[PDB]
Amino acid sequence: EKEEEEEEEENEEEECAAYQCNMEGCTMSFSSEKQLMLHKRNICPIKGCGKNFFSHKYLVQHQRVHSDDRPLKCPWKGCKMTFKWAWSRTEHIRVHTGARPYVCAEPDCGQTFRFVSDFSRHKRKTGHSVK
Amino acid sequence: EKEEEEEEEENEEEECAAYQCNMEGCTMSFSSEKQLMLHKRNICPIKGCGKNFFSHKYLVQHQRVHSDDRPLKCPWKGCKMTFKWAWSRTEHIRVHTGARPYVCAEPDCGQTFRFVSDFSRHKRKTGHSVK
DNA sequence: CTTTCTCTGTTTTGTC
DNA sequence: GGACAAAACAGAGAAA
DNA sequence: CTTTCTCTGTTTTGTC
DNA sequence: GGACAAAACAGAGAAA
Ligand SMILES: [Zn+2]
Ligand SMILES: [Zn+2]
Ligand SMILES: [Zn+2]
Ligand SMILES: [Zn+2]
Ligand SMILES: [Zn+2]
Ligand SMILES: [Zn+2]
Ligand SMILES: [Zn+2]
Ligand SMILES: [Zn+2]
Repeated sequence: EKEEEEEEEENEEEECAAYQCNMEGCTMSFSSEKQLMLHKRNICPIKGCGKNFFSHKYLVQHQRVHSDDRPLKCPWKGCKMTFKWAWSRTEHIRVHTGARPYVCAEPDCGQTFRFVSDFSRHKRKTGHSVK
Repeated sequence: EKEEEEEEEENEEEECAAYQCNMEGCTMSFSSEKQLMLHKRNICPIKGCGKNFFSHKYLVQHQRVHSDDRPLKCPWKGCKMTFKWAWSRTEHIRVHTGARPYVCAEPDCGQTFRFVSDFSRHKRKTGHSVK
């Protein structure tokens, strides 16, 4: 009874693998009943992933980590950098412009930061600009 | 009512965050009720991960991807390579030895392979040594 | 340990 | 209040 | 598209 | 048959 697939039928009810999803405008189809069952409950079925997600709409957006293509480009002349995610692009451009948009509001401290993660870390460590 | 933490008490029942796990010999403690609740049901609570797992015992072994340390070493003289996982080390050593342990059993084909993933792919594409 | 920078799951903001 | 999509955050974490 | 090689969640194997 | 840990697999996927 144990085999590679669920194409040969068991004594159950109307089987032939599975395909399409719905979930209010989900236009994507897994190639298995187990895969679409996971997709339906906000889990990435791709082998090796298996991540839970809060939003079903993001589960579709998540799939780009599994694709090898990088649509977003850096617009600076000699710069070949590419991205899958908009935020990476936004912060990367600062490397060219030199900008340091984040400014600690705590009055003693006057530190500026280029990237938000450095800014979040400064506040988490010092307690500046917090509460 | 919405805040950073669950240290200030609500009107519920015996609260003060959470800590230790059990699950038959799980000697690891999350620093939150939400984190340990996820751990208990085979989900990695670390932020950005959120992967489901089949075995609870592996959930502990999984945590090494989040640590930056690489205990396993390559024993060849000038080779600085290091690993977190035993299988990576085993297959990597073949680069030095030259070995090609995988041999297609299909009679016409006589192809050898160094790494198991190349061997699995050959069989999946050709249907050699399958069924 | 540091600094610099990218990745990505969730939260916040902006427009209707 | 509600969509819903765009942007931003807040970590994780790779590289030097 | 290719080849070469590493990562890691699950399965298989080996020892008791 | 059952532990349980060690090894191996089977993809994914990064690099050239
Ligand atoms: Zn869907
Ligand atoms: Zn995924
Ligand atoms: Zn650039
Ligand atoms: Zn400050
Ligand atoms: Zn546990
Ligand atoms: Zn994890
Ligand atoms: Zn080596
Ligand atoms: Zn073959």
